[PDB]
Amino acid sequence: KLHKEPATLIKAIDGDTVKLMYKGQPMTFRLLLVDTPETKHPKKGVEKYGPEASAFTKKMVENAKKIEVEFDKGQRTDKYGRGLAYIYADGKMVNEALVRQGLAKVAYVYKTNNTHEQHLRKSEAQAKKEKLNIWS
Ligand SMILES: Cc1cn([C@H]2C[C@H](OP(=O)(O)O)[C@@H](COP(=O)(O)O)O2)c(=O)[nH]c1=O
Ligand SMILES: [Ca+2]
Repeated sequence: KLHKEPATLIKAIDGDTVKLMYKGQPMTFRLLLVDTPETKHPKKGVEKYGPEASAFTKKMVENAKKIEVEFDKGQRTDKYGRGLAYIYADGKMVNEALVRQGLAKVAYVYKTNNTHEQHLRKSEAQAKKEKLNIWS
């Protein structure tokens, strides 16, 4: 069973990457199961909805009273040293919030870390059906 642990915001980087203080050390976290449009890499450049996704996440984590991280059951870091988790702002999952708004797509689904896969896929279908942002 998964469990939530407290963390403290340091800085929001983009739609799906945030820096937090976790168990007293600064770490970069990458949200599990989603992909927000790129705003940094020279390849593909600044994708559409990139800025918007960034703005969404920033606002959500910066306005929260409490931030929590919840690791899945498999690896806890990616090849770049980033923590892989579901992040909550006042008990609301940022990962899901993004999908529900059409600011991210369900992606990077690894069999070892996919506990909330179905939950996110349901939210994505709803955003598609409402033709929001990315799906417009
Ligand atoms: C979400 C996630 C991404 N990644 C890796 C795959 C991609 O690698 P490559 O960069 O080598 O393509 C990259 C996607 O993250 P970004 O969307 O931040 O770029 O991070 C994982 O390894 N596991 C994960 O759970
Ligand atoms: Ca991304």
